[PDB]
Parts: sequence; C-alpha cells; structure tokens
Amino acid sequence: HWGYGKHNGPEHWHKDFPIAKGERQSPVDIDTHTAKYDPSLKPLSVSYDQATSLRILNNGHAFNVEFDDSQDKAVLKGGPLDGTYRLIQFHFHWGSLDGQGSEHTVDKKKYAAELHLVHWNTKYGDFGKAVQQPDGLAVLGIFLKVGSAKPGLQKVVDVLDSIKTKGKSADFTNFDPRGLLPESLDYWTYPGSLTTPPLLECVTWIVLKEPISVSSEQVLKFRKLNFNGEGEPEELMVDNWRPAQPLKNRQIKASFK
Ligand SMILES: Cc1cccc(=S)n1O
Ligand code: NA
Ligand SMILES: [Zn+2]
Repeated sequence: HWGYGKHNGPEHWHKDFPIAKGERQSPVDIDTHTAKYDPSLKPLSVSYDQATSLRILNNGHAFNVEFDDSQDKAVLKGGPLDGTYRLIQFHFHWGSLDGQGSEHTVDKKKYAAELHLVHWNTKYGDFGKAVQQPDGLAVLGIFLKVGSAKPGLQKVVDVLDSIKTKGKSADFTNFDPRGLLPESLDYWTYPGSLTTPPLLECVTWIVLKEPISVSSEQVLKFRKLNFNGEGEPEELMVDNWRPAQPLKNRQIKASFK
C-alpha cells in the first residue's frame, strides 16, 4: 500500500489514485512575488477556546491528534471561507534532516516540518460527506523551523514514546491547539487537495506566513516514531512529505501587503 519509500512513495501514488495528476493537487510552491494581495480577504477567525482533543494515533504515515467534532466547539471561519469549518484533527509532515520536511514551500524554501489543522464545512454535516465536495475542507497550514522550543508542542512530543508504532493510540485529552499558533494570522490561500492518498480535491488551503519555532530536541522526537507496526523491522517515520505539485490554472492570494 501507499507510503513514502522508493517503491510506494509519491511518484507511485497515481496508479491507485489517478487524481494525483489532477488539476488542483497539493502541496505547491508559494511564489511570494506572484501571489497577489487580495483586499477582499478577511482576517481569519480561529476559535479554539472550546476545542476538545480526545486521542493521538500513529496511523503508519504520521500521527493524528483527534478532536470531538460532534458540536461547534473549535471552528475556523472568515479568511477566504464562506461558512463554518469544524476542527477534526491535526497532524504534521516532517523530514529526516532540518533542511526538508514541509510540503508547501515558499520561494522554493523547505521548512523542517508543517502542521496541518484539518477542518470540515459544517454545511455538509460530516467529514465523509465534506470530502465529496470541492469546498468541503479547510486546512490551516503552519510551518515549523528549528530554533527555540515551542512550549505548547511539548505535551505532544512527550506522548510519542507511547505511540511509537503503526496502530498505536493514546488518550490525549485537554490539549489546547492554540499553543501551536504563531503570533500573526497573515496567510496565503489557494484551492487544493489532501496531500496524502486519497488526494481528494476538497481543500481551501490557508498557509500562515509566520512559522513557529520548535527545538531541535522536539523535532528529533518526531523522527523516533516508526512507520512499521510493533514487531516489524524498524523504519523510522521521517520524510512523510509530498513534494510540490504543478500549480496549473490556479492563483495564490495573500491576505497581507
Ligand atoms: C487526512 C488529511 C486531511 C486533510 C489534509 C491532509 S494533508 N491530510 O493528510
Ligand atoms: Na470525532
Ligand atoms: Zn497533511
């Protein structure tokens, strides 16, 4: 099945998921000189005061921090969005080395990692129905650079030892995702897709300009996770990023001058 290695990595995905070569695939390179300021964009509204995390799971590709999405508790609205999008999970993509790991790039620059906060459009009732729609998802993407530690990340780092291998999960209640946000909500936005199979073209991407800083010790702990399951040969979970895809007939808009 699909993964990130020589034989089942991104260059193979199109055989099981032909939309890999579609018209609105993600990630993309953000050319900052080509992205036009759009004064009709709104500030993003990120309302995470009532977010209820439940669990963390190693799915064999990354780890997911999952939320209770059965009530309007943690929502994204405003920005380029019409309506209200509910947080369902977050996860990261990261590298084997600090010079790579992000999926979007900025003027070809790769960051050490990228956080994706995944939200679904409540007009479609559930996440499964939302991913059948071209406006079903909104993903808030946040770059990570290595430097000072991010205090708000440490509870996630410290639980990873308990979910080393594929299929492991741990209770993960009362985690506050506001601690993962940078100061500024300035962003770029474009229409795109999931960056993992099934690569569905449902996503309004909202990519923050300001990275957060994490410490080298924090990212090193991500890199001790495993893609394999318990009692299988160890394959470190690193380099779980898809490279940039063709922009095609799309425009990247900036919320800021
Ligand atoms: C599972 C998922 C949902 C939305 C975006 C991305 S990159 N992923 O992986
Ligand atoms: Na849920
Ligand atoms: Zn992702």
